[PDB]
Amino acid sequence: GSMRILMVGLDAAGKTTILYKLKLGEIVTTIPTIGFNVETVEYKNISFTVWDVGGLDKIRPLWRHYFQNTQGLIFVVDSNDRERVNEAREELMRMLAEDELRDAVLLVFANKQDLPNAMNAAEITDKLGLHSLRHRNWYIQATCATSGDGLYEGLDWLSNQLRNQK
Ligand SMILES: Nc1nc2c(ncn2[C@@H]2O[C@H](COP(=O)(O)OP(=O)(O)OP(=O)(O)O)[C@@H](O)[C@H]2O)c(=O)[nH]1
Ligand SMILES: [Mg+2]
Repeated sequence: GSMRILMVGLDAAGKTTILYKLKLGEIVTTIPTIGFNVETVEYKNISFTVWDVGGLDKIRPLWRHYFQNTQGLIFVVDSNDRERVNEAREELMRMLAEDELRDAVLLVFANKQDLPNAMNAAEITDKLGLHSLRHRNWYIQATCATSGDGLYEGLDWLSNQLRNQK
């Protein structure tokens, strides 16, 4: 068995970029993902099956098909997209309301930190209302997917949540 991780977030957030940076160590050219991409990533001797599911609004209903048995959620946010940060919050809270996910741990990637007007992790925390969450293991990590910055730190937390020993 591997650890089942669902990676979701609005379209353009950087999910597919993150998946292939994590898996392949390269920055891949993408198009908006119509279905899903999937790879198993090994980190510190723990294997994570990461489901990168398309975030275009039209296909957001399909996220629910991936909730079952999910152990960890990676919610990717475009930290430069102030106009849509409340929409990101709404989608996150709609997902967190699901009983199926009540035990899932939540890693938020505050992505695109390379952009000069990016909101930082503290700001994104406020905008997503993370501090109000109850009975939820959660962590927010500032990242730049293209440079790799912050990714392994996110994985450190996620691996620690899901593993029970060295
Ligand atoms: N500046 C900047 N751009 C990024 C970063 N991460 C991803 N991108 C760019 O953002 C755009 C969208 O990235 P994707 O990975 O396709 O986004 P997605 O979340 O998979 O989008 P959907 O497939 O629609 O769900 C691409 O042009 C990426 O190169 C980042 O850290 N900084
Ligand atoms: Mg994609």
